[PDB]
Amino acid sequence: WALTPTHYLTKHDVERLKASLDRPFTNLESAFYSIVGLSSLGAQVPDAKKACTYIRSNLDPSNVDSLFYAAQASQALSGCEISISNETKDLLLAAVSEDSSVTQIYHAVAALSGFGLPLASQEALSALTARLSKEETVLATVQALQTASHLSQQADLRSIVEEIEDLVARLDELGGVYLQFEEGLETTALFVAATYKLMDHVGTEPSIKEDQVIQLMNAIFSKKNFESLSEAFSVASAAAVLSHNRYHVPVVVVPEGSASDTHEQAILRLQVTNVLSQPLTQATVKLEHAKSVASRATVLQKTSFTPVGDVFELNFMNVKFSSGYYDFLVEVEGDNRYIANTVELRVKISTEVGITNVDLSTVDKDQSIAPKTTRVTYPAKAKGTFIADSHQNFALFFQLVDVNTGAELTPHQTFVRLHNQKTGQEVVFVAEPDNKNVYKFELDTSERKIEFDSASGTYTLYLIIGDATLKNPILWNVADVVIKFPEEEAPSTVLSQNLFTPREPE
Amino acid sequence: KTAVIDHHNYDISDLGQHTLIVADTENLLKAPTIVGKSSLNPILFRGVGMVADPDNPLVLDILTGSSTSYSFFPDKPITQYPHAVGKNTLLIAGLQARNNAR
Amino acid sequence: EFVRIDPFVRTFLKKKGGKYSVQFKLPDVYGVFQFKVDYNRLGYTHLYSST
Repeated sequence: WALTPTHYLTKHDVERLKASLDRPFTNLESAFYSIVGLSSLGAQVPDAKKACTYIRSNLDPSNVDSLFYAAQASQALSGCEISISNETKDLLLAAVSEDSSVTQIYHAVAALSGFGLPLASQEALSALTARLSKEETVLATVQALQTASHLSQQADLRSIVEEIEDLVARLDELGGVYLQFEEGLETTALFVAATYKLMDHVGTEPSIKEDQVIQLMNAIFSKKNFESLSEAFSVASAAAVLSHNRYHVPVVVVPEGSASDTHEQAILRLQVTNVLSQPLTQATVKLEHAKSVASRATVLQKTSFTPVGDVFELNFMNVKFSSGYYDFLVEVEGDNRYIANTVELRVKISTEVGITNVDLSTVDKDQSIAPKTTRVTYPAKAKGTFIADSHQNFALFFQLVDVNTGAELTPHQTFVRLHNQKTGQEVVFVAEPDNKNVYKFELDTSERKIEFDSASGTYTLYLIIGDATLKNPILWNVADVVIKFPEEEAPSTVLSQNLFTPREPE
Repeated sequence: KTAVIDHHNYDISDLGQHTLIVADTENLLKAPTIVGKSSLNPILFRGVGMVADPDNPLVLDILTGSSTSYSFFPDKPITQYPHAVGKNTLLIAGLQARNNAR
Repeated sequence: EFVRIDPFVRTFLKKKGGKYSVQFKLPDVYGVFQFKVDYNRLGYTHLYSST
């Protein structure tokens, strides 16, 4: 089976991430992280003019880090022009060198692209590739990918893109469901953001397999707490690129509320959203087929969902689902960008059980007397005492049917509990059907003694009936029975176990 | 794959399988050194039932399942007799070794 | 308890003077007896002492 998305940003998670981004600033790095995370999510800064003044005031024109963070933050702020000197231009062009790390190249290139300064993109790539021939680490490779998402397409980015098929093999796979780097959450999120930003700016579809991207996003969202501002920035950028891009939009499909009791409604509703929980309002959805788990035969097919506001909704009141589990195949259609657009979901139809025609009876174990029977019916408790001893045996026969349809039922739980009214000891037996689906129970005191421990007395008799599909589980006090085993000679030796108990002159 | 099942005290928050059980504090052992001297609201359990071997006297039956609960394969019909049924189902059990290991 | 093989005497130790103590007359029977204390209660540590 193809993998469905197991983790994403819910409507709540997107808002908690927005809260985890709207934090006070403490350095240009923090303003960069917050502003660019919000803007990646599409959220705004209320005080953008003040944030711009903050970037202006904190901008050191002599420090590469300050220049990078200010450039990208002011590009993220509207109308936020900032004075830049020719010495800053020379500094940024000098930082792009073989005498610098790939990280320093990244800062210098993103500063130039933020301010809007010319760059010898092919020569910048020559330095990038030369340094990246030593700095073959994952982080430097990701920063080279982001550099190539700033370098002109006229640069020979082929040798940078070829690192993607290396990194994808340098991912560690947590078993069928997740893919991540060992460098963890932030590196995975920034790698996904860099890969998509790069491929969208170069204008080629990413080479990563869609199911591998599904495992990568499952790994990114496998943790829902993002501690530093940089973790929130990275995760927000990854959610942003996976929200809206030219190539791959992950189709979240989930049931609205618990799909467990729909027999109260006989309506199915599907949420169909991206990983920001935005509904794909331009999608279309259909039930391709529904099968019964009890037979694996189909029941319904080729039937379309309708968009009804946010959800896609399908009426099926007209098809008479019996009690059971049913699997619906559903597909999401429309924009060819959709991935994982087909989902198999497990719906459950519930019912209520009618117990009827229960006959409670006793028989003289030699059959010299005809059977005595008392008719009973839930909830009516049986009247008078019934005796099961070395002469008379005792039995129950009862029938369970669906109250609505009258079909046979075979509930998962159907236990008979005899509760000793004095000692409070219980004995529990399981009743089983015959081929006619009539349940029968008999008590033969000469046999069950090993169950009762031969404890004679009055027992309250209960029926316990219930199932995962049953809306209405029964615990009925049906009768009271006195069970008199032939007398044990010495109970006390077995009862010994209760060891937490509280001369003179003449 | 087995679970504790309870069709009468499953929590409203259950996923639809009747296996998240609200264990009543009436079942909680009468031993405040173990369970704490203050009163407790109902407690949520979701896991595998276990049976204390009657052969071992030292076993501490700390939290029994409900009289209605039992342990079985939830999907598969009850051909065999359950491993645990009724108040015999233990959700939490303790041991006090003779060296007083716990 | 005061034990030879089976217990000959069993009595509650009174809480007195910061200690647990009892005064009693030894049985009519000579032998190698043992004093025992066996405070086994649920959840408390099993205390065993013998002299």
